[PDB]
Amino acid sequence: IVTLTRFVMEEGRKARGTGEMTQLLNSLCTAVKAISTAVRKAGIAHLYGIAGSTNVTGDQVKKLDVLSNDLVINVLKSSFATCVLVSEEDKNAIIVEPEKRGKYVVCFDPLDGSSNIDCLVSIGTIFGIYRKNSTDEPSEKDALQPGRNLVAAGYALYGSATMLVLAMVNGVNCFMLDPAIGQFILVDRDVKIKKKGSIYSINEGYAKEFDPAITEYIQRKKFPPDNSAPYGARYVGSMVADVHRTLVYGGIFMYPANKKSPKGKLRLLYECNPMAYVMEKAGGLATTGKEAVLDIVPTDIHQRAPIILGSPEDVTELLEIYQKHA
Amino acid sequence: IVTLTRFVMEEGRKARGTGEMTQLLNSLCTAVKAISTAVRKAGIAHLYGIAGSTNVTGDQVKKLDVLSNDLVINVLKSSFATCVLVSEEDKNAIIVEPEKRGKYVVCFDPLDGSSNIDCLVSIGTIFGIYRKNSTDEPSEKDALQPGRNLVAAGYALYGSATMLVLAMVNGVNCFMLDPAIGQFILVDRDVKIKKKGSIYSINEGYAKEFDPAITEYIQRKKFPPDNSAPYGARYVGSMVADVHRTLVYGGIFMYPANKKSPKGKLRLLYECNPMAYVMEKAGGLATTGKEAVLDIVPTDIHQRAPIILGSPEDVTELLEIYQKHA
Amino acid sequence: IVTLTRFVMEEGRKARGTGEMTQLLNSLCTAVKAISTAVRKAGIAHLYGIAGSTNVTGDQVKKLDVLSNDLVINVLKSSFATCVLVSEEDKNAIIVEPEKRGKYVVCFDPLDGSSNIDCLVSIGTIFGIYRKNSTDEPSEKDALQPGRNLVAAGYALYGSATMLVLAMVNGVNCFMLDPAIGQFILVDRDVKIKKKGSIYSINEGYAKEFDPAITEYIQRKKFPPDNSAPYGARYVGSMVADVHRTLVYGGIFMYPANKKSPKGKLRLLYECNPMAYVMEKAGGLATTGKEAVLDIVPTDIHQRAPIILGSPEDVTELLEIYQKHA
Amino acid sequence: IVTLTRFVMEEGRKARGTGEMTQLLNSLCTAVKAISTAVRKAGIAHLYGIAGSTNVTGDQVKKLDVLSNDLVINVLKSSFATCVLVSEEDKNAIIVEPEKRGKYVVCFDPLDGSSNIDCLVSIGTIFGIYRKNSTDEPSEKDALQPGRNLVAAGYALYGSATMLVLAMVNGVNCFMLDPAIGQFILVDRDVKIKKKGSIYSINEGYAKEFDPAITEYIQRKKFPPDNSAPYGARYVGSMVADVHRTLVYGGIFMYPANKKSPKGKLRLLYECNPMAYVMEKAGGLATTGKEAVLDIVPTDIHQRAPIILGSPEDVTELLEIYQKHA
Ligand SMILES: O=P(O)(O)OC[C@H]1O[C@](O)(CO)[C@@H](O)[C@@H]1O
Ligand SMILES: O=P(O)(O)OC[C@H]1O[C@](O)(CO)[C@@H](O)[C@@H]1O
Ligand SMILES: O=P(O)(O)OC[C@H]1O[C@](O)(CO)[C@@H](O)[C@@H]1O
Ligand SMILES: O=P(O)(O)OC[C@H]1O[C@](O)(CO)[C@@H](O)[C@@H]1O
Ligand SMILES: [Zn+2]
Ligand SMILES: [Zn+2]
Ligand SMILES: [Zn+2]
Ligand SMILES: [Zn+2]
Ligand SMILES: [Zn+2]
Ligand SMILES: [Zn+2]
Ligand SMILES: [Zn+2]
Ligand SMILES: [Zn+2]
Repeated sequence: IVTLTRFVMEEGRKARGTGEMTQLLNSLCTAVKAISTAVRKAGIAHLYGIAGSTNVTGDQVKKLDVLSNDLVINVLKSSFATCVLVSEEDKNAIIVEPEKRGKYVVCFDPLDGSSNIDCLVSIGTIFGIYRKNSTDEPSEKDALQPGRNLVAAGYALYGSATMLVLAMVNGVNCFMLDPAIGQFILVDRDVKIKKKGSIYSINEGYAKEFDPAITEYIQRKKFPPDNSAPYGARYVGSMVADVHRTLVYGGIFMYPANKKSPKGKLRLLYECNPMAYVMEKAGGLATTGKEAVLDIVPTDIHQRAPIILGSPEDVTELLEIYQKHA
Repeated sequence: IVTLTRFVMEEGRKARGTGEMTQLLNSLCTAVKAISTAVRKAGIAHLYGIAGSTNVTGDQVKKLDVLSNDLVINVLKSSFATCVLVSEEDKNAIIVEPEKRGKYVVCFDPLDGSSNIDCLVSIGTIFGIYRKNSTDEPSEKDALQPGRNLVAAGYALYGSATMLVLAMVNGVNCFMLDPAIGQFILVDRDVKIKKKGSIYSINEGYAKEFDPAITEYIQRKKFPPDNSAPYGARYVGSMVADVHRTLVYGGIFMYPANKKSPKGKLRLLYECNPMAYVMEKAGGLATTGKEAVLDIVPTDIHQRAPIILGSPEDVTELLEIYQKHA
Repeated sequence: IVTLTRFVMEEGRKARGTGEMTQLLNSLCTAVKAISTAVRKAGIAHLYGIAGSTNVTGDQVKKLDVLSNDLVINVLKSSFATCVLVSEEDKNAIIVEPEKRGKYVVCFDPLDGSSNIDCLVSIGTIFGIYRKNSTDEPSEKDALQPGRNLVAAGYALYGSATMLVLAMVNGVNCFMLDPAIGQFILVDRDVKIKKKGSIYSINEGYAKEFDPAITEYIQRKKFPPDNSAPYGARYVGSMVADVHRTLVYGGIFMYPANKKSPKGKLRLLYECNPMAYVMEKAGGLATTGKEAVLDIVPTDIHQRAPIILGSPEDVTELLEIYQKHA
Repeated sequence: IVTLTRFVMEEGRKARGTGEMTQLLNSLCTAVKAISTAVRKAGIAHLYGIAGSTNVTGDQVKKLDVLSNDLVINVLKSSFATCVLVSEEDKNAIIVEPEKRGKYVVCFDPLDGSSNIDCLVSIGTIFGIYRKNSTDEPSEKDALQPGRNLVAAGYALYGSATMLVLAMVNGVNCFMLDPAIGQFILVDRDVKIKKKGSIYSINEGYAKEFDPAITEYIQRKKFPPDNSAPYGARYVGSMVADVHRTLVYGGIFMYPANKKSPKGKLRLLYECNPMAYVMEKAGGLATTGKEAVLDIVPTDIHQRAPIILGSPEDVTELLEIYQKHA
């Protein structure tokens, strides 16, 4: 019934927009349609393997990884709606050549879950969008706002299906890519997380590194003091994959700070913030254990943050723990 | 270059076959092409949710689950190459009406990873093929052979891509579904597992239930006595998804017997055996901790078995443990 | 490189639009993507045959015919950019419910070449767009403008490929539907017809009915007085199919008035006008033999007109004839 | 329900075959799936234009033209079922390297309707299959049998849909390519032509060249002596396109010998014969005006023949004429 496109134009309808969210969100979707198409044949298309570079916070790039990044860069650029761009894959913020400038700052991870791709696990793209608040001719700093300054954010999941999750001030709506007519059709609106979940999602290979709170927490899920059944475990390795399952089934997802990394592994700008925004607009929470992610004022574009997101009841149970040990 | 179809005809070429493996494997592939197509649009196609029944060893069925089962049943039937069929989803072995009979017994899980489908995690189909050894007019018992009596087995993965993994006496070759021309094109031959892995794959939500061996083992991966780095964890929830990653990256996958279930959860006939066969033909191992899976003589079609499969070095490390506690 | 969508937004960029051409043209394209998808499987989709009705100027409807009509009606409606709609398939002009009204009047033949569909010949969709010029609350009459009052017009060809031909004041640009990513990509801009052609395109089954001018003309192509080689003949039966070939190869297309029908067979509003507009914006001509089609002021929405369009040199040769006999 | 593949295996079922028709017909279909995929995006895929060569009886080649030819050559080769191949596009018969030899001689036009492709008119592939009758180690001459020596023949139509028409001793069955699952599904069996048609299909641009019979005939369709309505005309320019329409709607198709070319334009081996075979197995006729096409014993592989095929009532009306003038 309702295409993605219709939905934004209608929303913008009564928000009395000028509509350059619309071009922008429309310029994104095609990329999403392009990334995904390639991914589904990434094997015959000889894309699995590596290009040859280390990402800014130290990851090994793959041909795909560049492909989608360029593409997204290009379509945002030509959308006429963005002035500053931040990407997984570039040292430095991209500024947009004035003829094409717009009021928008789009942070993004073009293809997250790098590990997963050879083993054909689900992969996704992540974005977050802010309004420039500045008189100042546009600069890198226009990206350094807290997550609470988002006007729109979500992600694409190239799983068993392709899906576009979008969060906007009004709430969360999922669309699913129809491969046949290549159009994003709306499958769930306006989504909400369970108050409490049955699943826990973390890499326990760092058991030796976790702090006492995470350690106590994880053990509470395996040995419930109430004697209820213990949460199931699930950890795919693709953040977008897990977030999503957390989102639809409820429960928790944790990429906590370990001993090794003061602030966790996941990038604040284009990974942690978007997912938190969604989570909060779905009615869940997103904490580091100490602060709301959404409130952190970034200083480095490429900066990391520990992240705990999920059904609030669960996210609180932990916070409570962290507080107990504070 | 080489279609799936070419590959089997060529293999059968020098094996001096009559060729009804070929029809049979060809009658499978289309189903695989049909299951997958549907899965990628399972949302617009209103397939997510439930039909209304409990599978034989107690699972909740979904519309999809039936769809693919019928389809596979139908295409095997019409292949002219099979006499007895065993399915996840039927109490009783299917016998084939004589005009359509063949020398083949095909066990199979039409769509495994039931949980995953709503959250768009990877899903797959699993099969194993035996030759009837019997004068006797065909019966259910023709399925009760050990796994070592397999002539062919593998699985389909509807992940970020669609992939057909096939194991035959000669070894393991992966094909990848080209969505465009709808043909299974060959991506890896003839595959082999690492002697040793870096990843561990189990549901630790049953920590309280595991036996001491699994318990000691899991802890060895988190706290290496050698002081090496601890294995990463990964558990998607779809056996085919994990097996595959284990297969391509190496490491271990465990669905061990717990306190609750004497023999684990995974069905011997159409889940455990195929994956073991592949694993062994890839050069890995597949144990219960006490016996080779391949050697177990089944008595109940629908029977379960604990299963530990993977890079041999890892699979042995555990066996050694289990032996220590024997 | 350039999507259809980009192209219109850019054009509208410097035309200083409000942009509701854009939604409108974007709301069209999806239909085009939807009509076409269905057509390519119209056989397995059991769409070939008939629904059960006679179109306003006396044609037999087919399930498809309705399908695409509804769809186009729906997407234009929801575009927010149109007040009055005229369709092959409705007695009466459609007015749009005010909340959804726009400044646009779109005439259209949802699926032309009805005959062709069972035999899998090329089929197409045709449209023309006018601006309402009226204070008056919108009515049927808003459609009765001459063709010269068009702001945009073109057609879709579901041939061996799918193609979107668009004519706008600035000229003619062809896009081709990429089945893979389902996006209209630009293949030719900004198109032009040969001054003179080598092909003639008419139904000679009405030889007995044609007027002396057409009769003399057709014979001149078969027996050139200059002793040059005689034009090749080509007549597919789908106007959009022939127009297009005329457009790319050059030459002439004729659906002249016969003895039987004072004014030919082809509908002025949503067949003759669009094709003339394109033809003129491609630099060709479009005559009845007596008047420019573009200048005819219509009185009946569903009214017909004889039409002769093509490379001008050829279109003139005829006019000259018609004049000689005037 | 029934895939193409099922259908041949079943037919071969009771014909007590060894089954290498089956591989062969299966090795064809994929090509058909490959040719077609490319054609639908021949524009974005930059395939429209020319490679640079003149075909054996004097046609200008295009990149596509080679592409599909190679492909078909390759898949037939690897089918293991063919010893001698004849193609539009090669001076000389192809012999097959013994390891891959089969009992089959396949004549074929890889992509017919060359003209049409830029204007996106329908295009097709044409084939005919004979059994080698020779002790003699295989040579070019194995192709020089009359059309009556065909075991199987038909064509592919990349029209608005993709369609596989197949004629076998038993009759005519049409399958239609499902783009989605990329499988040839059966749409009509076992087809038959009208005893009499309402349409005539010829290039009247050669009016000046036609013989008196064709001339009188064409005029009879425009001026019926019975005073019935005159046949409609239709001529697309792609033989496969017209044949097909003739096949489904009935009527006549003519590529008669003209003054200029003693024997017409269409190649006997891989154009005229297949279409005649189909026509006769559909219950229609296929004449030169003097002889059955099927009975002509060829001497040159690349040789042409005039061809008149269609509903028999119509095809006879003409013969009668030709006889009257004999
Ligand atoms: O394997 P690890 O250490 O758990 O990290 C994987 C994480 O990294 C990412 O691939 C991005 O770095 C996430 O999608 C995923 O959660
Ligand atoms: O959630 P659990 O208890 O780990 O079980 C999930 C397992 O069950 C299956 O869905 C089949 O039962 C496997 O694919 C998967 O490994
Ligand atoms: O078969 P006829 O009489 O030439 O009419 C066919 C014409 O009618 C249409 O199908 C629309 O009526 C045109 O596309 C086509 O040119
Ligand atoms: O344009 P002409 O001279 O009628 O020839 C076109 C004929 O040639 C072919 O393209 C093959 O030569 C046929 O498909 C078609 O009927
Ligand atoms: Zn990334
Ligand atoms: Zn990432
Ligand atoms: Zn199952
Ligand atoms: Zn299962
Ligand atoms: Zn119409
Ligand atoms: Zn029409
Ligand atoms: Zn050809
Ligand atoms: Zn040809």
